Amino acid sequence: KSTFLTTGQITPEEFVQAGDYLAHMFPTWKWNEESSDISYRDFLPKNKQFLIIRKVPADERYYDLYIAYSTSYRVPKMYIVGFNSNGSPLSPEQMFEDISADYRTKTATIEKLPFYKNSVLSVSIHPCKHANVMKILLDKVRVVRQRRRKEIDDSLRVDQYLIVFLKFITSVTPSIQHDYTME
Repeated sequence: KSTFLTTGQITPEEFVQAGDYLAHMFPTWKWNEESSDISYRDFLPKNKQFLIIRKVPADERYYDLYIAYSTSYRVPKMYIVGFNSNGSPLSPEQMFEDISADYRTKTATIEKLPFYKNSVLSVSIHPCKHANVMKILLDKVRVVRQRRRKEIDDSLRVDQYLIVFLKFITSVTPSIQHDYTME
């Protein structure tokens, strides 16, 4: 029915599914709570607009990572907000230091969190080629399970989509200390 292993793309309903699972397997990740500061999208539940993780350490530095849903590319899109140890907001050229050079120059931009009425500067990873990446990563995971089994139902389910997405993001943000381990 779903073509997500074929397209690397998710629907809004599937985004919510993968988010719930991510929030379950890793409770450091939480859905947004309802707030008047939030610019709501009609195509998502009010309490399931975007995913938040708080103060992930770097190097000191700390990051709030946000996972929103890109409607144009039907993929998740990430936003990072950095802070110094004293809690002072980091600067765009500081935040660029914590992003892989090659991937930084090609995908990263500075913009406010689009889901907040109140302006909060962040670094935006453009999701232009996320679908192609996920398409490859999901099938690669499948091969690993295929080899592990050999000692078809090895393909992942869609609510596991975001964990694969985060494993991808972690590689692009190495200094940010978060990792996602399964099996």
